Amino acid sequence: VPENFVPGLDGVVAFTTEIAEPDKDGGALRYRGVDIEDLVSQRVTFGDVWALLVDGNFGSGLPPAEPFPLPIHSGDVRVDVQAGLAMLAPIWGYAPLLDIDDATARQQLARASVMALSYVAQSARGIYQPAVPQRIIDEASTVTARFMTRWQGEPDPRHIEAIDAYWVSAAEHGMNASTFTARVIASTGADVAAALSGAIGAMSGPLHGGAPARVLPMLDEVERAGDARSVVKGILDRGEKLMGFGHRVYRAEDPRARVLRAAAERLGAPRYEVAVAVEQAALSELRERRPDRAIETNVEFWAAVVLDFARVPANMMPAMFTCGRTAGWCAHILEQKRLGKLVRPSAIYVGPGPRSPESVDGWERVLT
Amino acid sequence: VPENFVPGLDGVVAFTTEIAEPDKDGGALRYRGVDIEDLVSQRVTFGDVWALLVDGNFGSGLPPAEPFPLPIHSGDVRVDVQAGLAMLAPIWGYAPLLDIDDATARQQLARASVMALSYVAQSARGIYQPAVPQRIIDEASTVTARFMTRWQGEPDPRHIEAIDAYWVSAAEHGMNASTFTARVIASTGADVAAALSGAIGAMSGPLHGGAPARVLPMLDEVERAGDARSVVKGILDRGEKLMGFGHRVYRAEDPRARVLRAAAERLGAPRYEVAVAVEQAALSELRERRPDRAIETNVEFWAAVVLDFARVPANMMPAMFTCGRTAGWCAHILEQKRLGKLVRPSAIYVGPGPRSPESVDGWERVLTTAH
Repeated sequence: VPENFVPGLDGVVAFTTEIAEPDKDGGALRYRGVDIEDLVSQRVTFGDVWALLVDGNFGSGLPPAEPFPLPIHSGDVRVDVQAGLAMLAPIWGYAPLLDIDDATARQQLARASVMALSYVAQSARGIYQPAVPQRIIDEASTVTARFMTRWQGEPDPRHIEAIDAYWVSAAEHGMNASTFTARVIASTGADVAAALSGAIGAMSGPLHGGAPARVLPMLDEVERAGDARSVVKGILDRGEKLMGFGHRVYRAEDPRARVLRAAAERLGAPRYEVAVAVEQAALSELRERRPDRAIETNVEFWAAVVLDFARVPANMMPAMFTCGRTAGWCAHILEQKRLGKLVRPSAIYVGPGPRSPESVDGWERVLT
Repeated sequence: VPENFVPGLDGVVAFTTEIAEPDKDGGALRYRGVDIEDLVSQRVTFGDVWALLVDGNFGSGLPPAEPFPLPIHSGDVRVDVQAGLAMLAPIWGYAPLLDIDDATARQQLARASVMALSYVAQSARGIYQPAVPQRIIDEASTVTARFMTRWQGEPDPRHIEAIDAYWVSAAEHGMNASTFTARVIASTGADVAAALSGAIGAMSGPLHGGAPARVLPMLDEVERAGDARSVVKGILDRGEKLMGFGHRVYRAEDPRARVLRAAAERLGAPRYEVAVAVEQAALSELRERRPDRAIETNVEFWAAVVLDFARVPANMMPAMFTCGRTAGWCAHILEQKRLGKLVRPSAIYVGPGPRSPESVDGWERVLTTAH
């Protein structure tokens, strides 16, 4: 037993990556050395950012999704895509990562990744309404535009811009619980379909983080009252928790939160005026009751505003975060494939010592 | 900014566990301090050993499976159960692990674990054959007996004992890759359905280990030829590698392999004599060619013989190992829930430095909109 053993691999370095660098001490996020704020400002679509993270160079984009309607209908969009991806291996003949070269692995990843987006659009649209015809979908020119058309039918072009802004900013942010899970499964040599399915499972956790905040009810109280300061004061005074704000992640303002806020004003989001007022009031009050800590806006606050601007429901937002994070997942799965090392930590036994089966409680309730 | 880095968390202590002790130096395996070789010797069914690992005591064994026919037919038995388990949460209303007490999580794990057995039995039986009536299944007593009845229709009692031997010996063997995957997903607060589904995905990997070895073609040849030593010699000479024999896992013979060989002989498996003959020939020839290495019989070798004796096909064997490991997964998922600590390591960036998009190879091929 190591003294002062810290569980959870907290701070332990497991991997070395060339994919992306969250420079928290410098307040910037770079994909293969390219700042995400440059990518969004020059309007690089999510399809190409997927290539940059996975391949390392601008080039072979994310292929158009192929006609394959969703076979899973559970009412939970996370469950539908997680179970749907796992079933792609037998039908598409996905060999284990141990038996394929890097070129095949990438194409399998690109095929399954864009198929995951198609599932989420179908699940969001629901089964109580006919699907969008393929001829209509083919009129779209980008992967993000295809997702909006498959889901909404006649999407607003501004909403398509907002989804690209969100998906690029959420594509890859270092070692997560989900990204770690994807690499652990891939380290076992399993096919890419199972690795992506497991990553979605870890993504569904409340403690994983990065999921858009439940701030829409808060943005309605300010809409009714018309005074952001009083609503923020009330929640704190009444003993409730203020949502979308907390301790800083970067050294300062999160770059993703900055670009998402800039995306809201640039696209004329109706909630933008209220959202800024809530943000100013929430920070003035929170920094006043504890002026010694550093308190900055959570990226999840502006993620909720931008997704809501694109008609994304509250129960669909976690799927949207999963859709963008497929870029980081596939890149890390491919990098883990080249590493060729299995992840196998160790545990230290602190349980009971040797004992006969009869000495254990409840032995008389066992037969044979 | 690295050091003499050893990637892969090799030997790094991540958790402390009270569940089971893989005593590799001592050459024994113990569930909650109870030797597996004592559990099998007294014929404790898989349901009670599931209770021992999760609970810590032999009370409140594994409940009977409820009628719920498999909705997933993909052609891969692993895929059917991995996708089927994940679909259980919306219909059964499983809340996330963060929002339930320990008593509920134990019940949800037991309900889903026995359902995973039901899926594997149904998927193995196949869609080209009417399902076994529930009243026929109800005539069984143990959980293992129900699994064989739901699959085979009229199972042989010896085959049922062969599975209780295998499932107990493969229920828990420490912090393997799949158990680690289950604990990581559970630490995020996700519901037990997703944690079990993720564990099966990591199980499917060829490098996870424990998947029963493909020794059946080799055991077929020795039966035809009758010269076990020659067949072993022939396989090595022409560049192939023998199946089920490699580097040692423990200091010496694996007790899991020992009890499986003992079970194969106790139940009169038709392949036992041919398997012992091959094992003796394999060890003799392998240790002569590499005297400086410790070669031991893999547990996968005798696992394949025992599963084959119980009429388990080759492509069903990886699913059978998944069925047994649900005991260890559920115990570790429950232990992780009480720990209440997210698992998140870190990484060191060694990639390219800051650069503009125009300086990236292939920028000329990115189409961008601009109003």
